[PDB]
Amino acid sequence: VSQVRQNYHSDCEAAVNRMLNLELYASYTYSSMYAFFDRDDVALHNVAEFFKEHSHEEREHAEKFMKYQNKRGGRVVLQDIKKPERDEWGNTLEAMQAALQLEKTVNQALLDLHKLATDKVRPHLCDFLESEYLEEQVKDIKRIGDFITNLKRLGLPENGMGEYLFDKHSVKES
Amino acid sequence: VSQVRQNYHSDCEAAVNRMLNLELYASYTYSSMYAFFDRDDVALHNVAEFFKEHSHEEREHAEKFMKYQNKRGGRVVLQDIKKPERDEWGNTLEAMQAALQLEKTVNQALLDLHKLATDKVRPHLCDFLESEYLEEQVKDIKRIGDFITNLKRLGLPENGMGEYLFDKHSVKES
Amino acid sequence: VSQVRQNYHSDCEAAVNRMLNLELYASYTYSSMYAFFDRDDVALHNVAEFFKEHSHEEREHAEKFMKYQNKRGGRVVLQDIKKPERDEWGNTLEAMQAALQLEKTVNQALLDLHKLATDKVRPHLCDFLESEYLEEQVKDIKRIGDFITNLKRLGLPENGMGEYLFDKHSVKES
Amino acid sequence: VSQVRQNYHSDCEAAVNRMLNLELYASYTYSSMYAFFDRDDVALHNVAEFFKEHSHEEREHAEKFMKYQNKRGGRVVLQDIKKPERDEWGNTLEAMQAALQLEKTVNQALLDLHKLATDKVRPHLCDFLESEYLEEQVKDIKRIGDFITNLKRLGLPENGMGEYLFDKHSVKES
Ligand SMILES: [Cl-]
Ligand SMILES: [Cl-]
Ligand SMILES: [Cl-]
Ligand SMILES: [Cl-]
Ligand SMILES: [Mg+2]
Ligand SMILES: [Mg+2]
Ligand SMILES: [Mg+2]
Ligand SMILES: [Mg+2]
Ligand SMILES: [Mg+2]
Ligand SMILES: [Mg+2]
Ligand SMILES: [Mg+2]
Ligand SMILES: [Mg+2]
Ligand SMILES: [Mg+2]
Ligand SMILES: [Mg+2]
Ligand SMILES: [Mg+2]
Ligand SMILES: [Mg+2]
Ligand SMILES: [Mg+2]
Ligand SMILES: [Mg+2]
Ligand SMILES: [Mg+2]
Ligand SMILES: [Mg+2]
Ligand SMILES: [Mg+2]
Ligand SMILES: [Mg+2]
Ligand SMILES: [Mg+2]
Ligand SMILES: [Mg+2]
Ligand SMILES: [Mg+2]
Ligand SMILES: [Mg+2]
Ligand SMILES: [Mg+2]
Ligand SMILES: [Mg+2]
Ligand SMILES: [Mg+2]
Repeated sequence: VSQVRQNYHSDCEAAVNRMLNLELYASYTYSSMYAFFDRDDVALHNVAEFFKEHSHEEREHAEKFMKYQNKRGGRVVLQDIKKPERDEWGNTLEAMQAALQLEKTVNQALLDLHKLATDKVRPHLCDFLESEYLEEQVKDIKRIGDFITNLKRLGLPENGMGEYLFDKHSVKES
Repeated sequence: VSQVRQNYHSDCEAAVNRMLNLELYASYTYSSMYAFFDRDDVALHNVAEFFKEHSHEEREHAEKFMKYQNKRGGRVVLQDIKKPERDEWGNTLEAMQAALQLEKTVNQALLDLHKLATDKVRPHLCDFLESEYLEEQVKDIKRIGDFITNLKRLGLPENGMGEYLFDKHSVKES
Repeated sequence: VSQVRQNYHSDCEAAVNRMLNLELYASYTYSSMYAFFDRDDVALHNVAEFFKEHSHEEREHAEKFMKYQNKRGGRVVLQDIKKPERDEWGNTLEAMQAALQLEKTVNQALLDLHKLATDKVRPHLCDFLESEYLEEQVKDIKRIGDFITNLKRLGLPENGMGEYLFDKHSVKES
Repeated sequence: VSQVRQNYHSDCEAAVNRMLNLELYASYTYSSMYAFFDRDDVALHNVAEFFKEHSHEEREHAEKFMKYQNKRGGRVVLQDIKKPERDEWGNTLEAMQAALQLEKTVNQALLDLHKLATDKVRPHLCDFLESEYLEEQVKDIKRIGDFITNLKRLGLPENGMGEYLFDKHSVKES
């Protein structure tokens, strides 16, 4: 075993690997959304950039799990990064609904990891999860829900003017 | 009697206490409106913040009446702060209509106090009311009426796009 | 259920509401202490201001629980804010003893919430409590105990000179 | 009559003259207190300076009534400035008690003037009194009461150490 390893479950090590993959998967989904909104026949650039920035932050979160793995004396084991579920994302509302789901799926996996860490008696891991993942997740989920509520208020999917306005007012101008 | 007390009616003292309570009540109502607009299924954050700021200013007004009471040699007597009338506020229009009412109710109580102070021959109190409460009240009431007129113009309650736009343009961006 | 809601107990939601109320209650108690010490026949202004600042920080803590509630997809439910236990607070020693009790009561409720969150398996809530409430509570309680010890050393309640000196040296000059 | 005179009672004019004299009288009393506390066998210099500053502000208030008189088209009529009641002021407590009385006497005369102005229907005078005299009076009276309470707490008249400490902590260091 690694000379650094202490109080670090095989089970925890494997779960960190799975989480690293899920973050890469989430990043790739968001990249796809970026590319969709950047199409000439979609053309909602602030929306596009929102998703591009989400992609980057999920990739950074993946990197943090690689660093964590090594700090604990586990071994990073990579798997294929699955392509996103969809090739095209419909409109801002559908994309945000998919993002909410994705964030919930990522959160569930993080909470699952936290439960394992709790059962395993792994306090450093629990703290890591709380500090670096769980709060920022809650905020993300809140933000996306807020957005969904606004998109519905604006009359999506039918109301194109409403969609236009969301891109100008709700998301940062890029 | 307090060594500082001069020209200060029991009636005035009691009325200042009642006003202190009413300001706390108004503050708490506005807090509730803040919380409503911050819900994920409401999500009008600039509106939310407008009400949060109104809550803070009403609490400061309460504090000013405590200071006044003591400066005159009366005694602050606190009562329960009643919870707001509603748990949920409908939409921006309904909330602003409730705010107009509340501000009118607070103003009526302030004008009632001013009349008592006038009848009692209490000039320092009259001046305090004029200087610190009555003008800022008139302005508040004007502002909220203006807002109601705009919300009606925007097609509330039905027009969600209009509601969206009010939150972006009429209230300060938070 | 709210579209944002995930891993958030009815029990947790209700407990957050109760805590929001308790913080408002604590704020109101401290306001009363401020007003007492500001009386012309009490006149310990730095003491007064200590309590005024405690009142403000408890109100901010209430606001943080409203924000939390909404971030998780629970619903803020407000109740009356009960008036404080006493209308008058005796002297600096009695007031600080009451403050210690109040802080202990608030801490017990926070620890009770943490236990529920723990039993419920709610890690984000546990972290919130630790980060935003429990440490700052411990410090508050320590500070007030320190003060009580000093007030006893100074000869309170009988030693008015000692009380005078506490207001000049122990609490920040306002 | 003066070419400027409008809505200005003989009664108001005379009352302004009386008030001008009373302010000069109050100034002179405070001067005497300054001189007392500056004696080598009293030697409470911050106390002394407090009273010196009160003397100056009462003289400025006298000057403001001269300016007012002329602005309205009345005529300043001066009378002797009576010497203070006492040649020696005992100690800080006795002096502050005398100051409270004096401030109350000045306030009563100001309130009496305000009543006359009210009965006479003289709104500019009423406003002047409110704005320049009545609030600053209330504050003065509050401050002195606060001080009296502290001096009693400190054990005056007997407790010389308490008197010493008041001069260092309660009044501005000069
Ligand atoms: Cl597809
Ligand atoms: Cl309701
Ligand atoms: Cl009591
Ligand atoms: Cl004498
Ligand atoms: Mg080795
Ligand atoms: Mg496949
Ligand atoms: Mg495949
Ligand atoms: Mg994440
Ligand atoms: Mg984030
Ligand atoms: Mg996220
Ligand atoms: Mg008394
Ligand atoms: Mg009721
Ligand atoms: Mg009720
Ligand atoms: Mg007001
Ligand atoms: Mg205002
Ligand atoms: Mg108002
Ligand atoms: Mg829904
Ligand atoms: Mg009760
Ligand atoms: Mg009760
Ligand atoms: Mg823990
Ligand atoms: Mg707290
Ligand atoms: Mg604290
Ligand atoms: Mg505390
Ligand atoms: Mg002429
Ligand atoms: Mg004589
Ligand atoms: Mg004589
Ligand atoms: Mg004066
Ligand atoms: Mg003054
Ligand atoms: Mg004065």
